[PDB]
Amino acid sequence: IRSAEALALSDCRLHICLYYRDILVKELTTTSPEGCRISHGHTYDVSNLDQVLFPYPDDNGQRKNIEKLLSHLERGLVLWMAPDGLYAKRLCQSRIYWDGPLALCSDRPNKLERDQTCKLFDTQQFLSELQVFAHHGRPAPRFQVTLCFGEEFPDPQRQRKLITAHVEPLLARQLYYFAQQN
Ligand SMILES: [Cl-]
Ligand SMILES: [Cl-]
Ligand SMILES: [Cl-]
Repeated sequence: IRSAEALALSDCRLHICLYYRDILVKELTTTSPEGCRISHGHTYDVSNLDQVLFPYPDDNGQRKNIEKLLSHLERGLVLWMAPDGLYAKRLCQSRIYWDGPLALCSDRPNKLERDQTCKLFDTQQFLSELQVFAHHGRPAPRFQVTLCFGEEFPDPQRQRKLITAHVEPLLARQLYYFAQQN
């Protein structure tokens, strides 16, 4: 019905944040409709997906372990927004834990199967959550995906998980922002 809502619903862009031990080390908005791949090291092939590369870690302290983890993130993780919603495909050797709107607490821990497409966010469910928000004012609809690479919990020797990501479809962010203006 509203043409601004149609635009948001049409948008395939993802907002992505990468953390090394709970420190922001990278933040971007994807531009490609085909999706994006998060990985370690340049790949010299043809691909219509955005290449999000893990940045070089800081020299101090946990560098050796992060590097080992990065070596299991070479092939990386493919993410893309369909009209349907947000999809994920793990291609890497490193295990990938996720939390998000399609996840349960009973289902936890939530792991991405290698080479298997998993759906992390669904637009119809989101629109339903968005309706509940519009009527009652709570709760905020859920649309953030959380990813940890390699670790289900922070190591005994370390306070934080080594590498974490945050993914938001801009579609949800903008629709929620709209709903807040009223
Ligand atoms: Cl590309
Ligand atoms: Cl790579
Ligand atoms: Cl890998």
